[PDB]
Amino acid sequence: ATLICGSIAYDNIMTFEGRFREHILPDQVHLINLSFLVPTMRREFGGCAGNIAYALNLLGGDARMMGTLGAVDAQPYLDRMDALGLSREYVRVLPDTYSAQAMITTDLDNNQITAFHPGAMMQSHVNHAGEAKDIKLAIVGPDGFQGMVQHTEELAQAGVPFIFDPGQGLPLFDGATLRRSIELATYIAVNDYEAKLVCDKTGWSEDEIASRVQALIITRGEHGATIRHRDGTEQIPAVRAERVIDPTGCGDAFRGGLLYGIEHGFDWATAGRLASLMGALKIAHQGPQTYAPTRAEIDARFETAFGYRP
Amino acid sequence: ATLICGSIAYDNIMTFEGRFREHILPDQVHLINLSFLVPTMRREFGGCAGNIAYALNLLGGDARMMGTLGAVDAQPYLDRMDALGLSREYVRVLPDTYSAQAMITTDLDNNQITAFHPGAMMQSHVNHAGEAKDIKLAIVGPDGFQGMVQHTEELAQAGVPFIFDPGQGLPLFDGATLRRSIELATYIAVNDYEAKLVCDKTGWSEDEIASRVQALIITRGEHGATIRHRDGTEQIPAVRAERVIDPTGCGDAFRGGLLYGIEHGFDWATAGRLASLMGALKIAHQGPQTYAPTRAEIDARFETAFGYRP
Ligand SMILES: Nc1ncnc2c1ncn2[C@@H]1O[C@H](COP(=O)(O)O)[C@@H](O)[C@H]1O
Ligand SMILES: Nc1ncnc2c1ncn2[C@@H]1O[C@H](COP(=O)(O)O)[C@@H](O)[C@H]1O
Ligand SMILES: Nc1ncnc2c1ncn2[C@@H]1O[C@H](COP(=O)(O)O)[C@@H](O)[C@H]1O
Ligand SMILES: Nc1ncnc2c1ncn2[C@@H]1O[C@H](COP(=O)(O)O)[C@@H](O)[C@H]1O
Ligand SMILES: [Mg+2]
Ligand SMILES: [Mg+2]
Ligand SMILES: [Mg+2]
Repeated sequence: ATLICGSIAYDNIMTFEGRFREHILPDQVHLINLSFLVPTMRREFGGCAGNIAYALNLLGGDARMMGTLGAVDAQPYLDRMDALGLSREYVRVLPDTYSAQAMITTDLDNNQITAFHPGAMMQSHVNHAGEAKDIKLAIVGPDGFQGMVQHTEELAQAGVPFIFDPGQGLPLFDGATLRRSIELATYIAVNDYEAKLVCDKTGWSEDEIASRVQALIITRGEHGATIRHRDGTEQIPAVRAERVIDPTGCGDAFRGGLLYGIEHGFDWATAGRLASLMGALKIAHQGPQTYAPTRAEIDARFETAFGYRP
Repeated sequence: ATLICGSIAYDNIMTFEGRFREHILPDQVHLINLSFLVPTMRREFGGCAGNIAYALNLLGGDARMMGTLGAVDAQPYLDRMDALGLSREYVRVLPDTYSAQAMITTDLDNNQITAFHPGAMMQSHVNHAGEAKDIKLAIVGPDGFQGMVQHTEELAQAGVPFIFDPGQGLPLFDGATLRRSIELATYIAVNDYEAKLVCDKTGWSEDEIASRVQALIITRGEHGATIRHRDGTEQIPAVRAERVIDPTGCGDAFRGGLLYGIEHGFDWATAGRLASLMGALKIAHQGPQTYAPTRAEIDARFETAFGYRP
């Protein structure tokens, strides 16, 4: 039983089939102008807690989402949760407010620029992580600020180890509130851009961050991930992608892997290789939760890549 | 009379209250992550022909829109065209189709990253600029590719001087078709990022392009603009904006200025100055056509900025 704290949201995703990096011109006053053709809209199921629970559930883990929806557009997400066998124990639905929505425009480098309507996520703190029953592991992901803070406080007071993924909630934090949460965290899992943002805001070095947690994990897209102890660092490979369609959700799939790895007491290598696999399988499909491998399929792909079953 | 060829669209603009240039980290695998709070939506009147005609009309010029709207949602745009006094004679409405709609993610530097669902714009070639009566000046702006090429061809054979502003539709062109259109154009106006993209694609230098046209106009956001014209070069100052809310549509406001000036026989310095003023006026509001200065105020602001009346 793994408590999954984070946004539950509707995503509207616009993926440039290319890399923003190729189209930056520093020398101009206009740094980048792009206009790319896209077909009909399709609203996706997303949010950080949503994505992480999905990935964990794909692996055959027990995933308890803790987060907030709004009653006006809740049902299609609640029904999906029901159809998938995801518990709504800590999924709170608030009468007469809208659920979070993310307008995400991105490229194949996962440079997500999101216009975010927090909606019901502004109330995330109505859930109390401490109250959760028989939790073995948790993750605290991007969410309402008061929610993120509270979740870290209650889980550390409960001695429930958690991964802390501030991700897209970093702007809500300051030096003092980011340091506090990182002090309460068992693991920190960020992408390399977020690590630098964290380094800046905390005024801490990576060395100083790694000293305070059990593991510092930094994902770097197609270049894999780093799993840092204070006594060692595993270099995690990227599983070469069948094809690259949409990286939106890759962070969250990877954390699906991590959470499974940790709760089963995998070695750090195997934990990260499994996380990295989830990352590679997602990127081949449009949206955070459009991939749907079977666990036998995940298992087969893992043994092909690495020569053993997880 | 002035023919304005280009898109008619509804704009959904997500302006970062900031500048992307400040959040880029090149030394990282992920160049930029952002996730910024937005108010709820507001479907704006937009599209390049829609924007240009609007600006010209505010100036009391005669603006004939040539574009294609979708019958499913064309009425609101058409009714407002009515309200504003904009002729609908070449605004062709395609039965059972959607109007073009843009999702524009931007910043205060006008770094537009746009996902564009063209719909009825894909049919823009149904309009034949050769058939437009009593036109003495034209502009061919971003539109469906067949439509853009056609206008360029048909205007040149009709002997209508025109500004070619290919802007967002550059990816549709190749070296040959772009060199063809510049050859047919009397004037070119683009932003500075576009100017370098045109150079790259045509293989022509900026000196070589200016040789083939009566004027090459290069806009530079807050830096103003340049007008290269055979027998001289003007460096148009920016009119310091009241406030900088949304630059989306600034290019198109500017082109309205230019088109009014050319038709009314201003010199390049004065026409570029009214161009600069129209963009300064627009930037003080959200969206491309929100701004509604009277001719009196345009007259007042011009003199305040420049010390005379054109
Ligand atoms: N400011 C935010 N707070 C919470 N969640 C967000 C925010 N911005 C985007 N998201 C969610 O972030 C998810 C993508 O994260 P990732 O899995 O790291 O690619 C999407 O499913 C969005 O719903
Ligand atoms: N282009 C890619 N190819 C293979 N795996 C990827 C790619 N992008 C992301 N991933 C996987 O997903 C993880 C998270 O991606 P990111 O959030 O973009 O750092 C990475 O560390 C990889 O394991
Ligand atoms: N690919 C495209 N084709 C035609 N028009 C576009 C495209 N992308 C954006 N636009 C329009 O361009 C306008 C903004 O251009 P600008 O006036 O140069 O800032 C908006 O009103 C959009 O509707
Ligand atoms: N921040 C700004 N302040 C004042 N004027 C501006 C600003 N941005 C754009 N303009 C005007 O609008 C024109 C077109 O802008 P752009 O399409 O960004 O090159 C510029 O040449 C300026 O004259
Ligand atoms: Mg992430
Ligand atoms: Mg010529
Ligand atoms: Mg433009």
